[PDB]
Amino acid sequence: SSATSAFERMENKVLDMEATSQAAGELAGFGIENQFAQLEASSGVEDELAALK
Amino acid sequence: SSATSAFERMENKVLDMEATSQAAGELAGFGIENQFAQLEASSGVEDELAALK
Amino acid sequence: SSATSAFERMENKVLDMEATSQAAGELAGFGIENQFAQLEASSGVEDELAALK
Amino acid sequence: AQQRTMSENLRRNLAALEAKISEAKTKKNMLQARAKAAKANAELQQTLGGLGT
Amino acid sequence: AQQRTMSENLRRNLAALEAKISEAKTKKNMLQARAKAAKANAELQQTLGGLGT
Amino acid sequence: RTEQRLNQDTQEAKKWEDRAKLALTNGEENLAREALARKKSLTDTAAAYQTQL
Amino acid sequence: ALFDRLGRVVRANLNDLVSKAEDPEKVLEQAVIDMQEDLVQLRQAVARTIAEEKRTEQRLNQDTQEAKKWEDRAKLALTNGEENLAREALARKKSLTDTAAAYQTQL
Amino acid sequence: ALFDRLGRVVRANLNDLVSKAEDPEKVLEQAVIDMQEDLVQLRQAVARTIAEEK
Amino acid sequence: ALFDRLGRVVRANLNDLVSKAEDPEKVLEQAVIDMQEDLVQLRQAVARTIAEEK
Amino acid sequence: RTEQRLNQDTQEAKKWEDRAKLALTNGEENLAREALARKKSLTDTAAAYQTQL
Repeated sequence: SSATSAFERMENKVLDMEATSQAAGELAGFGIENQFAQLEASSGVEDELAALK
Repeated sequence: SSATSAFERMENKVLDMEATSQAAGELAGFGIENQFAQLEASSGVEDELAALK
Repeated sequence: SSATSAFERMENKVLDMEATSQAAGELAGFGIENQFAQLEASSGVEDELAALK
Repeated sequence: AQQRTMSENLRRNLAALEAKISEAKTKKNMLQARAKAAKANAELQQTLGGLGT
Repeated sequence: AQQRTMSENLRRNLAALEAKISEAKTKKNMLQARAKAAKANAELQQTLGGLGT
Repeated sequence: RTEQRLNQDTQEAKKWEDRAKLALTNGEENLAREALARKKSLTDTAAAYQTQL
Repeated sequence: ALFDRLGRVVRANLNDLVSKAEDPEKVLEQAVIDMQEDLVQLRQAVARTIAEEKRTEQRLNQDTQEAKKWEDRAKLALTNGEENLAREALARKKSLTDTAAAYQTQL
Repeated sequence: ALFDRLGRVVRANLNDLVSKAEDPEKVLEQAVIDMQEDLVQLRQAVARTIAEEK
Repeated sequence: ALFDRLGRVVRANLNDLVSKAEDPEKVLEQAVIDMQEDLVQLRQAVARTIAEEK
Repeated sequence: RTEQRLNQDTQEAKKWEDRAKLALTNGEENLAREALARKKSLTDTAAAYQTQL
């Protein structure tokens, strides 16, 4: 019932919430890396096009 | 209990309806294909006439 | 009961409606190609008449 | 390591359920189509026949 | 650095969610138009068809 | 009244043939067959009317 | 079946009684109304089954192009050195290939 | 089956009775109105389809 | 187990009855609203994260 | 009314005819074809009115 313990309790609850969100998403259909890689590489070639011109 | 065994029954009940319907067709006599094949051939004679014109 | 599922449900219902309309028409007396071919060819010869003149 | 080993099975467990759901979604649509198709044949057969009564 | 790392997970996923909602919103509009088209078409096939008294 | 109906079928049959000829000239072979099948149907209908007359 | 015979007379007389009310210029005209009603219902049923055949055709093609989009990422990832991402993409492509097959057969 | 035949017989006469009560000028005109009403709705749909297109 | 099956059977029909009562234009639009409402809250969180960052 | 409609249409088909010759001469083929589709339609409708007259 102390502030230190009270603080610690609320903090861990929140960290489990952040995970809850990550997990809940993974199962649902998430990731967002696939596209990111394609955009990164393509953006690469854009820099190349910018340098050419 | 109710579950992957509710489906069981329903899928069977649908299949029984299809099976009964097919049997009814056999037992009444099939006029369908008798009309159809003869109709198509009848047209096929007239393809030559249409082509010639 | 989710938006994604709710959305998907209403979408498929509509696609079956679009088909419902196409089918309902086919049986009723539809097609509208017969005339279209004749108009396309005839419109061809019109372009020819336009080019001549 | 203990949690991660349990977690591997939990990921595999969920995916196995999703596979059954994948089967079920396809089965549903076909069972709806089959039931409707079967009825039209039965309706036609009664319309074709009837007997002296 | 932690703040930037966590705000970077959030901005990426915000960007992903934004696009996915917007896909749905633009589909919502055209799907309504599609629905109206189907509704009008069916009514017309019925009215125009002679398969009625 | 039978005499009115009868003649119509005779000219409707011609309109189908005309499309059958065009379609075969163009390369639209599928459309030609449907037209010929319908023409044969009108020919039977007219015959039946003539006899009835 | 002496009782059955008495009930038979009741049936026979009822059939006759009804056939008195059968007119020679009305029942025929109706018998042909009913047939139009039979036809309309059937058409609608046929159309609603043709509808799902087309609907399956829509779903089917999508899977075929979705499978390509996964491969494209698999190629990129392998070119870059992102080997982990490539496998997940290939596994998903194989899943879509099966889904499309199932749809084609269903079609 | 005689009962069902009785019902059909009754419905038939009723079909004729109301058929007799129609007059062509009115029913024929009324049919065209129906075709027009339906068309207007089909057009609206063409209206939305075009607006989303734009 | 027959009792539980009875309940499932009742719930099924009720699921259909209310499904039948929906109309696509309304439900589809209503879904987009929900997605929008949710997004606004997710943004707010991005708002705080940024402010603490500053 | 039939007389006016028949002629009230023809003359319009003509204007479309002139428009088609200008569209062709100026360099507008796709425009000319459209006007000709419009001409052609008024022409087909005009025959229908002629017989009806």
